[PDB]
Amino acid sequence: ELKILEIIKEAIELGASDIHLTAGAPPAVRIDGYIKFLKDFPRLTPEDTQKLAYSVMSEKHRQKLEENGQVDFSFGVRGVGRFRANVFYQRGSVAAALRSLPAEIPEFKKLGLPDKVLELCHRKMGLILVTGPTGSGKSTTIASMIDYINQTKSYHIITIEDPIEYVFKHKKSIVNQREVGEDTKSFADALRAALREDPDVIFVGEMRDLETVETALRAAETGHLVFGTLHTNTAIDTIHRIVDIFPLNQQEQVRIVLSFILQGIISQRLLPKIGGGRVLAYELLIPNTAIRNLIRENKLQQVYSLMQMQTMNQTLYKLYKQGLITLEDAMEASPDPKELERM
Amino acid sequence: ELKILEIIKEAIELGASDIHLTAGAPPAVRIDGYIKFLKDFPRLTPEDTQKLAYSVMSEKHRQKLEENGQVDFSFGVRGVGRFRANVFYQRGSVAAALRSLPAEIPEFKKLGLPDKVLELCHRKMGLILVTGPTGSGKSTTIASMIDYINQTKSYHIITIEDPIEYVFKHKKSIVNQREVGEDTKSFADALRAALREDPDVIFVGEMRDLETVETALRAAETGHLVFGTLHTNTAIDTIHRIVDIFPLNQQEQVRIVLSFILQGIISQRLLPKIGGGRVLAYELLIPNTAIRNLIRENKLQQVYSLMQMQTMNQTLYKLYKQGLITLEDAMEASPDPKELERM
Amino acid sequence: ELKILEIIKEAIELGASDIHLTAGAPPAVRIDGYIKFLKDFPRLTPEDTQKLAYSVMSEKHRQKLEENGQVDFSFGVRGVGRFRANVFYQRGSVAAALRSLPAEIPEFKKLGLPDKVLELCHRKMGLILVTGPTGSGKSTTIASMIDYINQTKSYHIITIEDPIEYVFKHKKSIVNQREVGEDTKSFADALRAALREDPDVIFVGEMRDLETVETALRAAETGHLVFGTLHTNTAIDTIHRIVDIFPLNQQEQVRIVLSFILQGIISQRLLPKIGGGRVLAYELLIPNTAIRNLIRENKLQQVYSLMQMQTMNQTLYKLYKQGLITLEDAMEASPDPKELERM
Ligand SMILES: Nc1ncnc2c1ncn2[C@@H]1O[C@H](COP(=O)(O)OP(=O)(O)OP(=O)(O)O)[C@@H](O)[C@H]1O
Ligand SMILES: Nc1ncnc2c1ncn2[C@@H]1O[C@H](COP(=O)(O)OP(=O)(O)OP(=O)(O)O)[C@@H](O)[C@H]1O
Ligand SMILES: Nc1ncnc2c1ncn2[C@@H]1O[C@H](COP(=O)(O)OP(=O)(O)OP(=O)(O)O)[C@@H](O)[C@H]1O
Repeated sequence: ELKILEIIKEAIELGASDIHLTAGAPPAVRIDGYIKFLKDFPRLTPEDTQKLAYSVMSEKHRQKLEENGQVDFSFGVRGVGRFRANVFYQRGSVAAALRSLPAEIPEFKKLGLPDKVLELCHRKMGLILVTGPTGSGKSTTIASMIDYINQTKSYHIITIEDPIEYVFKHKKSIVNQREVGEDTKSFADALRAALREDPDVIFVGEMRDLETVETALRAAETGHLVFGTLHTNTAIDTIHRIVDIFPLNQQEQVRIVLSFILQGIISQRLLPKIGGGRVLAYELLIPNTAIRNLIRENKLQQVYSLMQMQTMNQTLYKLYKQGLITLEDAMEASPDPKELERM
Repeated sequence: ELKILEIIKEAIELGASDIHLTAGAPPAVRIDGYIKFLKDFPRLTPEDTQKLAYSVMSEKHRQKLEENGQVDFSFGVRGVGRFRANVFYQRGSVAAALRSLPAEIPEFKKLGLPDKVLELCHRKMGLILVTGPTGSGKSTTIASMIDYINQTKSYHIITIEDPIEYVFKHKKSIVNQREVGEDTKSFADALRAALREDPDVIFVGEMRDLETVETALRAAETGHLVFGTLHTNTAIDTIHRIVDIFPLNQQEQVRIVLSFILQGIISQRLLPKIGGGRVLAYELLIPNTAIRNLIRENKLQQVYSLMQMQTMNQTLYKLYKQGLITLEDAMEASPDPKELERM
Repeated sequence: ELKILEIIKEAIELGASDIHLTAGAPPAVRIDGYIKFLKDFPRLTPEDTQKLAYSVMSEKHRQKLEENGQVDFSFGVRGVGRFRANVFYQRGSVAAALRSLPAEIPEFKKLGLPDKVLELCHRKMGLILVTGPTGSGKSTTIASMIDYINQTKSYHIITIEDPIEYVFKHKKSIVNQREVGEDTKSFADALRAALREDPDVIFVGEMRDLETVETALRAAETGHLVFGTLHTNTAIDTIHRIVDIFPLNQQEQVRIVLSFILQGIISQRLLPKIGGGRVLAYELLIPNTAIRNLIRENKLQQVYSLMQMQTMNQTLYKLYKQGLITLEDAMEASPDPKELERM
């Protein structure tokens, strides 16, 4: 009956994205974004959601769920795959939200980016930034690139994540992934340890604290290729942001350094497609002879004009002329309506 | 005799709003706002108000009432309903103030708002703000809306409250309610956990600390519909307030963000009615094509002029022309007498 | 089989720079900068990388790897040499990165610097600064100089390092090396203890905190010859930097003091050579009668012009006219292209 391992069975069996456990109701499941209660077998759950949750939690997690009202952790079931779990107290009673963790890195062509992007993965050092709002394929793009390196280079890759989304098998290189909160205390002191761990590639899950970006740039300018993720929407947004989070006492020297070490920037958005509904739009900036200097001279508004690698709106039109994204979709995604409509 | 469970019996039997326990007197009761001592059965209470209070308190509550001079907690009696209890030391002796907690969410038509409000509950993401002073129906309006969603959408609703006023049954969706101080340490780290708990709707009981509003806006602009409650009196008050509690280093960018994500604002006041005495007045602002831009350009005084959804005074006149609220009632409730009197 | 001591055997046997231990894969090895998995003997490693790592760790290290997710430590195997080890948690599982520590200080002529440098090692007191980015031979140059003193002077040398790179045998003098994190708590309170330890020569591994540079300069101006290492690229960079990290309340008095006590500055870069690939370029400034005063009068841009000891670009041309470093190599290494190309 009420066995967590069997609840999971039925969830993937129905292609569920999430499962939810709360007292009053039977086990719930999110399918296509709709919550459905799998009455199938299990009946309305007693306060012994606590019993189910526990059958999955470590001892330092159960400790934690007491010290504070919630835990965020991952667990693996050999049968199927891996799962992210947030357990918490609801109405004096125990509640849980399990998520499915991706079991397979997509092929690069599957994504939507051009092959001009893959050229970044061959650069010897510098910063590769993939940005965009939560749910625009940032983690996917990175995983595709890190695994592309993994297939082709004899490197030592190190990733610092929150949480570990996709997982890597050893191939031509040797991959180590560290989860903040489980393997290490912080992005920062993990990235600091990373400098002494002989890595070829370093991947910061997120760069939200300044101290991290400060270590992230240090690494980049010291022989490493570093992958980083922001939440910005354009490329100019990105460069402006990481600069304008430093004290303006040598914020100009950030612009100098970034301009040497910034290797490429990809900003992503997932718009609805006409087939299966899933299409990626993007801004792409791989700096060259000219671009490099404009950033040093902080002439960023004039940078946009040289961009013919490809501006965000150009990606929108290209996706429209072929016939995938609609006009208003192409318009609501657009940073500036004025550049389009002209198309 | 002196049995807490029986005292409660007699209180609802007389339709009491509160019951009060203190040493010198017999158990007291608030009926229609007047304190009456139910001599009925129980006699003048000994210092063993402590005995009664305890028969209702958890162990971490009795601990707390020692560590500090008071506790605030909720407890449920299957017989009738749920009760909020504040226990504290009076004159070296134990005292208690129990409140009745609402056992049934009202129908939306019962309230007083138009059906234009219910359209908010269908919005995919953004901020729904219900404001007003304590005792203007904020919690009621929200409960009516969250339960309306609950009846019609297959969502996962999460509320973070202080305390949990109304309680929800699972219906078409799956509802989780977390009480700050019992299930979680803070609004903020509960709202932070909320982001990882796969919710469709998030409800912040109160947004008094900036850090909360900062997370609340983040959630809103990241795919969630978020319900929030202030203490402001007008809609312009509201927008001005949440903006002017951010450091003015990017306080202008709050105005930009709010204008994209602010879905509707309802400000409420409960004026005396001629029948049973209970009528709601309100200001309603659902932004559209034009309004959106005025807020970005911080032209808020000119926003008022476009409002014909409905200004606070228009609600007052409408309630008067029909014959419910008196002239001075309509005047003392009014933000500006000058707009009315002209009616 | 799986014996750490034997894994090491095979690594030096193949002339490895690093060895890497992680669960999924067999023991890895970096040869010529390429990761190769030595399937030779050991098979795919179980989570009992933990077993191997432990056979090398002290008790306060194994404690540490628990308190925090990683340790950085050194260990010695009589058979071959010494090894730097960073152990850390990867995917809930134990991972390790061992480095080879240099077993023999090079002859000074082997380096690339002129004999004008060795004259510094005979100075009675002052500051000798070797600078450059990680991997430009800073530690080598110092070790060559300290050991040169060791062979010829009856001194008491003290070094404070992070970690102890090269190790010294007692010769004509008596050498003491202290590792920050193992023998002492900090560079600073080690340098502070150094003042009371009767040393002739003091060597600060790194001078990143101001408090250190403040003690480092104190020592210099108090009878000691002090060796220090920065990350700057030019000599003017160096002097400007250490000055501009003091509060400008008496930052001018730093310029006065530095100008008395700065004995020499060497800034290094390792460019690719045509033979074995390994050649050193450098900027050299040994102040004299005139130079001393220019620094007091902060006329540093005019200092460059008097430099005919030798400017960075002059070193580049000299290495090119002989035929070692290529034009673009000489150009990309150059601080200013404009000075060269004229050659
Ligand atoms: N380029 C793409 N085209 C179509 N679908 C994609 C693409 N990238 C990702 N997806 C899908 O969309 C969902 C969200 O992707 P992903 O998690 O990579 O984005 P993200 O939220 O920016 O990353 P993160 O996990 O760091 O927040 C996933 O289920 C993924 O399979
Ligand atoms: N629209 C309304 N019309 C008439 N009576 C109402 C209305 N809304 C609430 N009431 C009644 O008035 C009292 C106060 O309502 P409520 O507690 O919702 O207001 P509030 O104090 O603003 O909310 P909160 O509990 O967050 O302070 C309740 O007893 C409720 O039944
Ligand atoms: N002058 C030189 N010429 C050729 N090779 C050198 C020279 N100096 C050092 N090397 C080699 O280059 C590598 C890096 O040298 P070293 O570690 O001294 O530089 P560094 O990184 O500046 O010092 P540190 O250990 O303080 O970071 C070593 O393997 C060393 O053998």
